[PDB]
Amino acid sequence: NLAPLPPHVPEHLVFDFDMYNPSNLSAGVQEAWAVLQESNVPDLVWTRCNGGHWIATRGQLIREAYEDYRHFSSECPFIPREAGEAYDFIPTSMDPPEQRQFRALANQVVGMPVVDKLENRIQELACSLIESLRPQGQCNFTEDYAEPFPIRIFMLLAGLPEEDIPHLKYLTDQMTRPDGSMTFAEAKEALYDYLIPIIEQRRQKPGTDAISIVANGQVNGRPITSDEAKRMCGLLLVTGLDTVVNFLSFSMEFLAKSPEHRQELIERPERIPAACEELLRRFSLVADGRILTSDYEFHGVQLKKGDQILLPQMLSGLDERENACPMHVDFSRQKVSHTTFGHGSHLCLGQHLARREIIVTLKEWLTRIPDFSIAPGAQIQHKSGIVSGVQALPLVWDPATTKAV
Ligand code: HEM
Ligand SMILES: CC1(C)[C@@H]2CC[C@@]1(C)C(=O)C2
Ligand SMILES: [K+]
Repeated sequence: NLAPLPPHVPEHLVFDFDMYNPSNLSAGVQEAWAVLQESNVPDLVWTRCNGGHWIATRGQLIREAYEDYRHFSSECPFIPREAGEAYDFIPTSMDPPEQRQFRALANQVVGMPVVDKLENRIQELACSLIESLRPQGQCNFTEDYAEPFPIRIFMLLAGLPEEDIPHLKYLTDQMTRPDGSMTFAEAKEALYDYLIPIIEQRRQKPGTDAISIVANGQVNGRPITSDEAKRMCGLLLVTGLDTVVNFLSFSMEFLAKSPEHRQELIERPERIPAACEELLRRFSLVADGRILTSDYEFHGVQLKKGDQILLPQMLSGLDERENACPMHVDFSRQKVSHTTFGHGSHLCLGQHLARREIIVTLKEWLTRIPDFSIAPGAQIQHKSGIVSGVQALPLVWDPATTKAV
């Protein structure tokens, strides 16, 4: 329902948007959120949904807030408030200066140097997965590629058994798009229940995997603690199992519906990197936020200490103030403005791995299956939350138009 309106919030700024079930979801999740950018909606609004919280609707305010960590703290980054309070992953739940020291360590397992260590396996997996599907002329993209590709790469990197994916994927989804069976706190507890023993084992008998590296790592010259390691590894699981997985489906859904855009990349493959960037803007999918550390007047609005504010990374690039004709996909768009990977000191550290997985997927897919479409009569459904996604994506194609490599 709707939580009572705090006395410091003026009635004209109330817009009851539900980030976990937006009213215009049928038109597409990005379109659902874009309602916040209509001519009749203020730059900053208050929603009584999910306990009550502010929402910045424009790239300008979103960027500004992510830059000002003194006023907008990451200590409580998720909505509902109970989820934000329970959230303690590292380095995301910390503000500078303390946060910085952990970014260096994290970068050792998800940064550019880790992309080169797995460059070959990434290539091989994408090709093998796609070739296996090619002759079928059909597939359920979400489960047949979107999930297995990024997830298997992560599990390999982290040295975890593939048979554990179903369980880990369930827990992760409860922290971003809960089905109601588990509170964030419960999902977090379960994730740690899984990680604690593995961290202890890899600290006594270190390995070359991501978990061993973090567990036996150093932060600004001193040994990382078991607790810190646990909180960092938790974030790695979540980013490994619920980020690229969702973005790939949005991208393929669009490509299946746009023969002209597929054609463009087939005739001009060198434009794939640029197309990846434009797709990251058009189909941005993350939305978390911060908590006010004190009373603060922001753009004429009085924010009270403790107030939660959602700063949708998704909205910056969809904002027409940032990009003309924002809902249109233009691979030749001049300045692709967006905050899909975040903004401020918490800028995504795994963006190099993400882009590689995306670019490799587009290249190797169009190479083998250049002509495909959404299954006849199929109605694609999306889902909204901290990270948005696609429920299912049935694709079809004529095997005769495919090429085996
Ligand atoms: C398209 C895929 C991805 C998107 C859209 C994405 C987006 C983001 C965003 C929005 C943030 C900042 C959140 C905040 O400020 O509270 C972030 C942080 C982070 N991401 Fe990504 N991410 C993606 C993939 C990944 C992957 C694959 C990894 C790991 C290999 C990863 C690792 C991280 C880490 C470690 C942080 C936390 C950095 C910090 O808090 O200092 N991300 N990501
Ligand atoms: C908001 C995010 C996308 C960012 C990385 C995974 C995520 C869900 C977090 O908890 C941090
Ligand atoms: K917290």
